[PDB]
Amino acid sequence: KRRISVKDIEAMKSLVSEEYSPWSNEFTVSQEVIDEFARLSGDDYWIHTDPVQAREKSPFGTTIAHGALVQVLASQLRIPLDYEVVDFNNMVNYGSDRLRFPTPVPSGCKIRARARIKAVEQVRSGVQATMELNIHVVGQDRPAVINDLVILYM
Amino acid sequence: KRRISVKDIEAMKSLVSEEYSPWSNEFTVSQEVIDEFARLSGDDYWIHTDPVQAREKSPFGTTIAHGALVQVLASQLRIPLDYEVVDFNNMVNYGSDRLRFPTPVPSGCKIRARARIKAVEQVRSGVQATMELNIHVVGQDRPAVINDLVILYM
Ligand SMILES: [Cl-]
Ligand SMILES: [Cl-]
Repeated sequence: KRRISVKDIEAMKSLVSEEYSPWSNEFTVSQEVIDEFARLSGDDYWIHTDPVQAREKSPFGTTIAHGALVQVLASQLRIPLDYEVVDFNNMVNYGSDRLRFPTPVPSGCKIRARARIKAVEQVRSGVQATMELNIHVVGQDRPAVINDLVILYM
Repeated sequence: KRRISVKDIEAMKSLVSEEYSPWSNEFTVSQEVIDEFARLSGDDYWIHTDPVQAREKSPFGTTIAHGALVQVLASQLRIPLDYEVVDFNNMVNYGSDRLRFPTPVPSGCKIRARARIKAVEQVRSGVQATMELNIHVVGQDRPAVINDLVILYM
């Protein structure tokens, strides 16, 4: 893989690109996953946890996954990148600059994700790289979760 | 508890405050909780899951919780508000405009949260309010999670 040093600022900035990575592997968001997240988080809203009622009453025709559940299931998905950042002492998940849930993930559907570097800035503590992560229902062109992840290189 | 009508934008805008609500109840972020989130999300980084290696090699001297784990545990924390928004048909968790993890939650520590309304805007769909949510280790003045929630009253 191409190697980019966090010390070579102008090289880090070249990674800013509008084209997304290839797709990642696929993960099934089962009702069992949804129910476990509901108990772990405390969010047991019926549109996520009540299949019988959601079939009859939900705008979506079935239960759907929590937005924040799909967000954290990104760690099940390996995004293939053709490059590798090096020459940092440490790498940190600094949070996010944007979280959106444009479309729902129906219970039982698979998700996959792709990404691109949306911005690169030098901060006091190092280099902040913003990676736009899009998580989709497999076969759905509109994202279900958008996450402008902020990575801090130190 | 006062009632603010989503049809009265001057009354909605008057919720904007630099001061936070009272504290919520407390919740224990045990190693068992951290381990389960590791399995559910797929994030098994040793700083969260490996006490022994953490004791000797972790910059924190022990395991800590995933930032996104503390984030989703907000649904365990009931924030007492002195008001209630009404006169809407639907409320939507539209996402977030800022997520940060300023300080870590050591395994076995308790957390609690408070919040304030950061901004209120009229939108085509209805009224957008940004609520700053702060989740802390009980007794720590620095937040462990900052989450600027975006709420859409339709
Ligand atoms: Cl590239
Ligand atoms: Cl920042």
